[PDB]
Amino acid sequence: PIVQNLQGQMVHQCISPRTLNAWVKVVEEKAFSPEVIPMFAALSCGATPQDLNTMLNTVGGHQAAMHMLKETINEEAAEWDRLHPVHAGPIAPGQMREPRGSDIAGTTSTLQEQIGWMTHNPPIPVGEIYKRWIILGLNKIVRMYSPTSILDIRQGPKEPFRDYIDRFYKTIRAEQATETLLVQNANPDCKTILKALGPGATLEEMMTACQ
Amino acid sequence: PIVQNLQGQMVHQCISPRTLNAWVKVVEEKAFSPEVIPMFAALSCGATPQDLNTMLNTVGGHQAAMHMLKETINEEAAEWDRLHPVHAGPIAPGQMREPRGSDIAGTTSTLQEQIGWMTHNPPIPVGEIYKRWIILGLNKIVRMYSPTSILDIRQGPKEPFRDYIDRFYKTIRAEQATETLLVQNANPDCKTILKALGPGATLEEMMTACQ
Amino acid sequence: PIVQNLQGQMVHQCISPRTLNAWVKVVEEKAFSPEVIPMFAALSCGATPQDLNTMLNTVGGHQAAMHMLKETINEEAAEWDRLHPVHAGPIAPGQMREPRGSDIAGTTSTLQEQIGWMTHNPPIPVGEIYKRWIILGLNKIVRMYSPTSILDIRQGPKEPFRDYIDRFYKTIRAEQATETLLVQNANPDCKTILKALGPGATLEEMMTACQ
Amino acid sequence: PIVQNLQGQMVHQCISPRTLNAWVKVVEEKAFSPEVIPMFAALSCGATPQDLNTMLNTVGGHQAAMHMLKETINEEAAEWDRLHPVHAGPIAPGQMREPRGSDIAGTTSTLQEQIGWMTHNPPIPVGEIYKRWIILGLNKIVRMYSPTSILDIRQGPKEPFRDYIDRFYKTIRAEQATETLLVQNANPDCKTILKALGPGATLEEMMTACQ
Amino acid sequence: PIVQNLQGQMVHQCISPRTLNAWVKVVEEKAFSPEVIPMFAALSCGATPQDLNTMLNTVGGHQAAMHMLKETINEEAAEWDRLHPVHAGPIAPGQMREPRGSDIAGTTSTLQEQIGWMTHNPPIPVGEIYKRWIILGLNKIVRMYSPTSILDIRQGPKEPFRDYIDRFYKTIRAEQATETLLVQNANPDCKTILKALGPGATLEEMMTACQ
Amino acid sequence: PIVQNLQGQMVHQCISPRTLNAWVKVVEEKAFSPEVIPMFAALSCGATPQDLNTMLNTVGGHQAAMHMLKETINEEAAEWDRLHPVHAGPIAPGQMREPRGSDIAGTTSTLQEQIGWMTHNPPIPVGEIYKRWIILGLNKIVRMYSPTSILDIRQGPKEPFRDYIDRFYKTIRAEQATETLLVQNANPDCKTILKALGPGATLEEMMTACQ
Repeated sequence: PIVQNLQGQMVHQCISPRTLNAWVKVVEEKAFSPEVIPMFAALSCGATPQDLNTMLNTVGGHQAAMHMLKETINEEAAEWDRLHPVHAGPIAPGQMREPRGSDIAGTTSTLQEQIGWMTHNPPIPVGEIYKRWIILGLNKIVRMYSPTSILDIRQGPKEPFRDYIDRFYKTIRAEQATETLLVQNANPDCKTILKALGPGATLEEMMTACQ
Repeated sequence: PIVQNLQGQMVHQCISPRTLNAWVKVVEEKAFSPEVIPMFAALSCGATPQDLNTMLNTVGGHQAAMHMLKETINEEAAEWDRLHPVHAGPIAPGQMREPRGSDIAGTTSTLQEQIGWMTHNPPIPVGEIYKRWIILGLNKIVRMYSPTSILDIRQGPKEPFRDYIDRFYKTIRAEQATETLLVQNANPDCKTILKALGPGATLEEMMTACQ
Repeated sequence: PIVQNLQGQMVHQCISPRTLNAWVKVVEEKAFSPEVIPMFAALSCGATPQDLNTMLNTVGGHQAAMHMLKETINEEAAEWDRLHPVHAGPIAPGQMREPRGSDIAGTTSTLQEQIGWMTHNPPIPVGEIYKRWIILGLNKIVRMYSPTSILDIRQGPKEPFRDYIDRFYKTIRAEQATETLLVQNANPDCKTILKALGPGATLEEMMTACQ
Repeated sequence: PIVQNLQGQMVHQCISPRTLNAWVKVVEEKAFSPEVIPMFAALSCGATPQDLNTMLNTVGGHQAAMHMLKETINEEAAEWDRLHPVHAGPIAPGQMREPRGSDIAGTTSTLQEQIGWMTHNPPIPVGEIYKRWIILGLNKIVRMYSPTSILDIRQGPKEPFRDYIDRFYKTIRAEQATETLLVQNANPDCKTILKALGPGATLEEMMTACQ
Repeated sequence: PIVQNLQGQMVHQCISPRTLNAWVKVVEEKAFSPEVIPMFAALSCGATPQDLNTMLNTVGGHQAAMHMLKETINEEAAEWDRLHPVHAGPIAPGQMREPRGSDIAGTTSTLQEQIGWMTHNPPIPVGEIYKRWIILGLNKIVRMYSPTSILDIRQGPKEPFRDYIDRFYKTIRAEQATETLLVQNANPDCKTILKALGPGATLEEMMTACQ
Repeated sequence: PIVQNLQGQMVHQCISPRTLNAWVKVVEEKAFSPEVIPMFAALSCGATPQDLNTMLNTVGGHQAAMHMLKETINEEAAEWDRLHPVHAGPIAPGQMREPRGSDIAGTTSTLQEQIGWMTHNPPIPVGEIYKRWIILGLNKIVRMYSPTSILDIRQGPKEPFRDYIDRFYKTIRAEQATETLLVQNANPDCKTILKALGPGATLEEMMTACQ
């Protein structure tokens, strides 16, 4: 990544073994549960496009998903090239060239070029741009791998209200990577109590009532 | 977070894999036991609002609680906007804008803006303000998930006094996120001894007597 | 805590996840065995009162003990206020105020104030003062939770001398958070041998003889 | 490796125990699955040829593969010597000599020489050149140890489509260290559905249809 | 400990959680096997007397040994006071006092005083002096806890020579915290072979012969 | 070890707990498999002779081997003294003395002297010289503890070729701390195939053929 040193200047630092291992392990343990995306964003803080590719490429499983991600990336890269065309021909000697989509995605750009863009004044934040494309792709994957419709999250006859609401908001989070449906999907006993509370009741108030 | 470098100046640093993992694991292991809140406060030392959202969003379980937390945050954010209205219109070129509630909560503000506010002179400590709102919300959750009333913590016939008092003060801590009720809830044998000690007896003295 | 940077100046640093976890784990694994106190002192090197409260508050179990500790702290804080009264009224604009007992204990003081006192010239070492009060309290807890009187540590007929002396000095350490009683509590066979050695014999010499 | 210090200058740093252990463990856990190569590239960021040899030589198993790797390295080294012949005879006193293939591979060059080349202006990036040769060799090994032809990846009668596509793209990755064959190798039920979708369908769309 | 910072100056640093845990764990895992002493010396690199006491005091078991160690320390401290008497009376205002035995052992000296002595010019290396006393004491403990005389290390009829020699030199190391006795204690078959080799044979040569 | 600080100057640093533990664990897990030597070399990067002795002395097992190592070291030290005799008598006040063999091996030299030699201009690299002697000794130990002759590595009737070649090159590595013998030791079926390939066939080509 690119970080500020002790002196106060933006320099490249090697991606740490701790960062590499943390990402690989989150994917192994959590697959594409929604919370994997904020972990990715945090572990890739200050990442160059090279670092972002490293993180994605170190994943061994889920290769269908990783192929789907590459498709989203290529779509975003094509849209970048449409909005920001780069003049062809020979570059001015010793001057910074403009990044194409594939340069932002780290496939046709060198690390030195990536560092040049990211530390320029004004900076072309190719790492942040690429990360946005990756997260767009990861959001689609999270939605794809969401196992259950929110319509099928219903409280069991003996299921505690707290456990039901946890499943409900867990599913909501996965499905769109509400209080009315929550009441509708509650069990008969709890539903009667929730209907008595009236409109505008907070989740906190609903929990206390069915507890 | 924002930290002082070796030279002695406030700069942004990436949230560490160690910090990220520590928070995720405390929540997995302890849920919303009261001691999770001081751990949160310590792990989020110097946090920007972005860092605070990262920590909250990396939590995979307890999504009902996380939804309740967002409600508390929005309430605090609305109260901020009532007390500190921001003038609408175009901002002065190259000048620092005033933070709204949603800027403090990191939903409508960029990292650069957050850094600007937190390192300004005088600083607008948006991280500390947001953390206060989050902890208010976490305290409510701790109280909500407290399993037992202090009224139902009573010493068993064969339960050692030390074990009973541990349950008692554990419950007290959870319920409000005393010595009289402690005596009242003690078993017959211990109660007789504690009544003999008289008023103004310390917990230390009570323990020695029923030991 | 407060540490010296690379340049050579006292600055605040965030308490580390490693430090937080180490303390929590020692308490989980060792409870209030005597060796927990030197570990606490070492893990809290350079701690501010805020850091010390963090460490104490992150402990989830042993809440009776933690309540007893707060009592000892309040007693020490009251004694501080008796010896060092602070003049009431409005403070001089932009000047350092004098710490009361509750400021030293971190309940009525801010981190900024704590840093100000600890890095002042001359420094008011509020962290070291508070740590002394905490350790006084922890020593009482260690003595309280000591399971056995030294009078009841006696060598078994078949117990190796080395194992007996380990229990003996372990108990001595817990009870007051000697050679004569050691001999008196030895088994008949070993006692006869130890009596033959005469007075002024070192522990080393006693071990060799009953080995 | 060679890194930029706090002051902003390229200096040698010892390879870390964390890096050494991470590499050894990835090889133990993953053998030569394709994702081992990006992990190698990331763990060897800024590596000198000495560091690269250390990483390769610390591997205890897979010695057939390691011998095959040495062969690829020697081939690349010979091609380097053909393209870049070095003038024989005595070197100019106190001057930098030109690297031969075996110098780039770290077998006939000292660490000091490697540092000299890598930090020269312009730099001769012997670490990056060597790493390219190593990765060429590792790619061959990955292909060699690929257990299955893509022709033999076929969807089972009861195998979920998601599981089949994961095996498919996993095998594709190993074999060349597509959508048509994916459809051809699908089971009868899924194949009928995929044929109905028509040409130009994305993987995402195919998954939704057979889900 | 006292370390050199980045700028190049001797300053105090807090003992690390990693160091504290490493020492505690070595003692738990290895007790007083001979190799524990070089680990102690290495983990206490640059230690102040306070750090050395921390390390010793964090040990929970082996309290007989720890009491024996204190005796050795007090003996060394008394010998220091005999060789280096300190003038009594009031110290010169703002001047460095001379360390007594108990100051070197960290019982009557403050950290500030210890730092003053260790960073003085010329330095009074109180940490190194104390560590020498501690290691003298640890050596005695290692010898004390050595379970077997070298006279009782004899090769079994079916014991491989390599296994026998490992036990032999392991015991030698513990007992004094040779080739002739090694041959004498070998089994009949190996002994005959070793006698044929003649005098001046290396251990390497003896191993090859009985292998 | 001796490292370059942030400012860019050679200074002593304490050996890390991570380094100490890594070495101890590699020896426990791998004994004297050949790959232990490059791990030793890497873990001892920049080591002083004191550090090298620490690493060797922290090993608890394999004391026969450690005694054999000391013999190799003493032989190398004697050869050093023969090639580089040091003038006897009193040293020039405040001047650097010349290292003898035992000074290079860290038995008669202080850390300060070792640092002086290693950071001198020109430097006397006593750490690198000693490490060379240690590795010479470790190579002998690796060869000694090699369990099998390469003559006894033969492919089983049902053993996959890949597994056989792994054993073969593993043994080759241990025995000398080839393609013809590989073919000769292959099983009848594979041998026939390998004989058909003809001379000059690479290992890669042989693997493909018997796969």
